[PDB]
Amino acid sequence: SMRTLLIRYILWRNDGDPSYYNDDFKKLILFDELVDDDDVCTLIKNMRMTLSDGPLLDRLNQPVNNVEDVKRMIAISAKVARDIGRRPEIRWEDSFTILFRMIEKYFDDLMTDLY
Amino acid sequence: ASMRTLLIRYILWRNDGDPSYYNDDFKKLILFDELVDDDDVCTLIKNMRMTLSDGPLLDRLNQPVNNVEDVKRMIAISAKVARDIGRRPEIRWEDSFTILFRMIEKYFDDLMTDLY
Repeated sequence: SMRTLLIRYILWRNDGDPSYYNDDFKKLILFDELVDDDDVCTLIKNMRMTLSDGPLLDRLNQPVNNVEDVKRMIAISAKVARDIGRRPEIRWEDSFTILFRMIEKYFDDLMTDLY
Repeated sequence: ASMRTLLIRYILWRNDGDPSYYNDDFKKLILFDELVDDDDVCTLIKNMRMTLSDGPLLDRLNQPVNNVEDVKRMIAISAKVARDIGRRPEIRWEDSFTILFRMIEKYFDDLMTDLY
């Protein structure tokens, strides 16, 4: 389940808790190269995020046409999740709804690329 | 501590049973399983009219959520339902967690008091 893997991965990028580290995350961390750290606060402002939002990727109005675009969206989710801080108000369910709507069609292409 | 992150991690682990995703943070949550009989679970699943692409749809159960003890039952139902529906990729966890957190978030403070 790419749903299960990606939820676990983003939540771990958010809290950085080493007791929730998993080897399954290693190939996902490599996608970080697709996003510059210095653009993160720009991506956050473009998604008009409040303190109670996770990544709201649909608000970037960037197309998802292929597996490379999925990797970028995962990378944006990871770095945003990283920089917004370990905060209880974050409505992760809304963030994952948006993410999976945008990328689920390419789950097949993603699993081929990972494995 | 985010009850959202703990509970997502906990239910996903009750769904796949993957021992590399076990965490000690789950021990106190496992004890809530006593609030739900294994024999009732298939009945709760049928009542929620769940398809293969549904996680727990707790709002369909017509059960009351008025205190922290009721939250513990809802978490326990989530766990045993997540357990019995199988490790299937089509499960729309985001919809399931939306319903769960809508139902229980107001009691997060009472929950964290009971856990700690």
